[PDB]
Amino acid sequence: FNSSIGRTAQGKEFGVTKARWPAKSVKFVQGLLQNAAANAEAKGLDATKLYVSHIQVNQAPKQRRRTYRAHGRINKYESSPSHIELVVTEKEEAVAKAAEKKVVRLTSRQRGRIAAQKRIAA
Amino acid sequence: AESHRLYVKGKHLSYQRSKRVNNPNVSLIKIEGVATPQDAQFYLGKRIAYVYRASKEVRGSKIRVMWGKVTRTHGNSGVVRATFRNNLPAKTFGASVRIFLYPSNI
Amino acid sequence: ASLPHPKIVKKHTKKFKRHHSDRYHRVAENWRKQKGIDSVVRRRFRGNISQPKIGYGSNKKTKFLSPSGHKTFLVANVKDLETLTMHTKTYAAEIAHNISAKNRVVILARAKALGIKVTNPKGRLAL
Amino acid sequence: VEPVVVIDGKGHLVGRLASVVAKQLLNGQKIVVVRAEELNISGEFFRNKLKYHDFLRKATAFNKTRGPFHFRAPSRIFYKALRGMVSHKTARGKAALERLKVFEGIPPPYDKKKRVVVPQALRVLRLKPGRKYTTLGKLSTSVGWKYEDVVAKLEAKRKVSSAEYYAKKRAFTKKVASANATAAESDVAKQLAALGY
Amino acid sequence: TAQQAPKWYPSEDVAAPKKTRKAVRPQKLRASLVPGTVLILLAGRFRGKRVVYLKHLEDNTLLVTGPFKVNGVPLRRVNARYVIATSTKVSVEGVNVEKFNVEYFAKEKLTKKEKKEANEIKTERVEDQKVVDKALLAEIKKTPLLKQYLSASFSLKNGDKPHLLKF
Amino acid sequence: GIDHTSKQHKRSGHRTAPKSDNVYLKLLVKLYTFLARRTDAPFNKVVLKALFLSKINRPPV
RNA sequence: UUGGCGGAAAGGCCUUGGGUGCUUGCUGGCGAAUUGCAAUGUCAUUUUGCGUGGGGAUAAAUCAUUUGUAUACGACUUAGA
RNA sequence: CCCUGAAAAUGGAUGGCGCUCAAGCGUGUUACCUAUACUCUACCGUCAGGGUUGAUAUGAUGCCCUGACGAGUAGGCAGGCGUGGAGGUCAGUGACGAAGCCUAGACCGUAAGGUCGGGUCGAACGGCCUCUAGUGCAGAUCUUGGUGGUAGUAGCAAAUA
RNA sequence: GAAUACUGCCAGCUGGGACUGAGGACUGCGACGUAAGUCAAGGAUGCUGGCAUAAUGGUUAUAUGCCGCCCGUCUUGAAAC
RNA sequence: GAAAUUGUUGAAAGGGAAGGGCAUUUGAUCAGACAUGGUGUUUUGUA
Ligand SMILES: [Mg+2]
Ligand SMILES: [Mg+2]
Repeated sequence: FNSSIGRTAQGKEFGVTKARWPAKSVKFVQGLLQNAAANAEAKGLDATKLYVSHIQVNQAPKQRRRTYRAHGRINKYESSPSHIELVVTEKEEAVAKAAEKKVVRLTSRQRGRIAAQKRIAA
Repeated sequence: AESHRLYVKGKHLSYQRSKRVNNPNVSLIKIEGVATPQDAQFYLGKRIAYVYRASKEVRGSKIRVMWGKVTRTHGNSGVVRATFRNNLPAKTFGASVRIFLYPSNI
Repeated sequence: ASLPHPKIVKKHTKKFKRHHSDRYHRVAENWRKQKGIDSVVRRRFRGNISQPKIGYGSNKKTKFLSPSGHKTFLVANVKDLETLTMHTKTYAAEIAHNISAKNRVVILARAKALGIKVTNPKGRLAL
Repeated sequence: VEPVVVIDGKGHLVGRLASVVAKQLLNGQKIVVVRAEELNISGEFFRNKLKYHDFLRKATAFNKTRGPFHFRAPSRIFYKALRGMVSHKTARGKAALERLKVFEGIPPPYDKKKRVVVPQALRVLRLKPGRKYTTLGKLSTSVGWKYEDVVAKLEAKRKVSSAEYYAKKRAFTKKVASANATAAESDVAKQLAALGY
Repeated sequence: TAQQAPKWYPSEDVAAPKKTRKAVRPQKLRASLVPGTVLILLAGRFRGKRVVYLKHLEDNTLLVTGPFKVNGVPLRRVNARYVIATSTKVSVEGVNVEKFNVEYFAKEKLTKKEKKEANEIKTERVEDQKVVDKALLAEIKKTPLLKQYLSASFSLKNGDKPHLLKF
Repeated sequence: GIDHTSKQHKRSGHRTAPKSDNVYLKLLVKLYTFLARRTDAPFNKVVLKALFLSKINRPPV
């Protein structure tokens, strides 16, 4: 959601040109971050390996109003509120190893070739 | 020795086509060495293998084969028509392909 | 275990979809014939979708047969299952979708006793 | 039959060579064309200069930068004539065109390799004696190519080095032919002569 | 009921096939295959190797041998459509090949349970090979370079056109 | 393409197997189609065709 | 390993010396089977990662501050241990 | 045959590249390429002509043999698929989960459609023979309701601060 | 006095290649045979190998070759500026 | 608790649209057949 916004030098960190400072959004998001850190210390987490594993924002129901336009017309003036959720997890070690067995199917010609190689070399 | 080739090299040129409609069921093969239908009549009925490679190993190998045969001659210049069990993937236009000497009449 | 049959051939294994069902969401992909006066699909221009017709019909020795070689017969209980007692090599039972699990075990036991093939012997099974 | 085929472009006709080479690339043969400044076009120099001026008139009116590009080098003229005969707007056409590189002169990757000719595109074999023809280097430097003389100087240096190579090669092959003639008329030579070698 | 019934059931009795008219006449081999001919194996494990042809077997197969002392090809049977009959001819009179037949080569077919997860020769076969090859090599020693020819492999070089080559 | 001299796929236009659903009439036409097939008398074919007829084509006698 | 030559896109060509392996130039000895009558029957080069153990070297850019030879904003030109 | 005669407006078209003892023009001889056309075969349907009530087992609107044919707007006719409700039947399915909904999972039909598996869910619903109709939507600047791109855009600059 | 070309005929012989195998007890027309019988005579059988699993195949996404203009409507004519 | 429309995650493609038809490569995913009656008892729970 960035069309026709201004350009700035502080997007060089992220390789973009269009960046902003949405102060109200930052206030709400950092309040939720503080609440999640409080929930994590209440649950008894390490509080130093935490990274934000999940976050999403989607749309709440709109809040409406009306606009007075020329020649006596009415239009809408609607707020688009947000539902925000986020999950912080501890950063763990490497996940897993030891993949599937991968049972092999070989024809008689392939088996004879492998046996011939094993005989013919050491 | 240093050479072990028991086949004849060929090139997969195109499908059988009109000016604007192609037919993937019949492929056109340029066998090297032959420049006339009378010399191309030797190669009728011979097996053709298109041999290619893949990343995923399937049954002990990373090399997959598509089999077919020569059916008839095409044109005046020794191009032949070839039919395969599954048709050639059309990105192989200009790819090398192998014409084996069996079933032999000599 | 089925009756011997010729090789099953489908003349058109692809599903006939309505023109522009990919284009618009209001157009479902159930087949409707184009009755428009300028329709390229109705006029059968080259490069457009094909239409269903009687020439695609399956062989009468091959029609209504499953790839196993039987015809599907829907069953709801043991009395419906018992109708296929003398016709095991031509029909295969299929338990209806609305049968409970404690009845499904009974139908599977009776079908295994009678030698009847069940095409869905895994519905509502707990493990 | 070959991995890379190096074609000496001297004395060849542009369209006939391009129609040979385009079919070779579409069949999958790798082609490099050297000495592109010595191609020939049938017709008067004034006719072909008028043809290039008629081509040079054509450009997009509202912005000349997006119009047809009029390339001036002889190799790029040959590339234009060949891209006309390859269906270049498809992936098959792009994959064909990336099997080709065309040069003025003979660069150092290819000055030590073997050059071939195409006899069905050679000017002395195709044109009637008496018809007039052009040189592509002369036409190209008439329409704006800047590097006609530096290519001539580099080609003079390369020809001097190649003649120095060929003198040693001729002396060595005369020694080998002398030894083969003196080691002939032995029993193995007569048996090979009976068997055809 | 979920489905009602079929009004007629098809009969489950399988019919008999009609009496065929496809008798088996024996194979008519091509004219270049006479016993004693040097063949080139086109396919198989020993492809590109030159062997000698001895006897036409019952299942349209050709009995061949290397000899085993020359190029290591044992007594074997090959398909006639997978060889090239060269013009080089040796005489195989003096070899008793009537012992071999289709039952002489039996694979002793393997059950489905015996799966080779990771991983021998008949003594009758090995002295039969030793009997026949010493009779072949005496005929090989007459004309020169045949032992070297049979030991060397066949391969196509650059510029070899098989429609123009004579074997 | 065929230059057709007639209308393709046209019905014969003569009514067989009568449109009534009377079971006794169907039994009667079964009996008389057997008789018309095998007794090689023209009477059976005539009455078999007359059994198919509609009400206005069967006036009272 | 010695000596040259090559700048058009040189990145390659030639040469001196010794080592080492093979030699089908010629004559011998042993081996090969069973992949079962064919199944590309697998031998190439392209990029990356992770291990070893052996060398090699110890930076800048951007934001922020500043400038006004620049400038709608970006960008540009300056300065700052 | 070629040339002069022969002048129009964006840059330009033997289709393009290009072609000069042609890849041009006139003419002749062969070989070759391929249409849903022709020949043969298989399968689907339609139409026509026939055979077959004998016993056992069913369906005589059934089964079987033979031949020909298949374009289609306006329009006509036939055979079928689907929906709400009604009579009959399956002593049908179901809280051990009915209906509904989701499912680049499976099967059947040329198709309208039908069936199954998994998830969600919570109280009724289905097959067959018939009856009945407020019975099938992509459009009508259709009706009601909901939602997009535009778009974090136009803009939120009169009345001295 | 011949040959050969050209055209035409053979119920003359013969080699290679491709696609198809419908039907499902018997009945028919024939052929070779003194006969038993046999056969290429009203539609494919015989022998062998590999695998028995995602290998063939189905579905779906992508890539490639060629093709494919937006539907409905009025209209002689619609992709229509 | 459907669709339009949206967020996150996952997979995939993308040089002036996208979407479709025939065919195949590649990746992912998936159904079916695989017992059969059988000489036979090399047999246990002895049939
Ligand atoms: Mg206002
Ligand atoms: Mg849709």
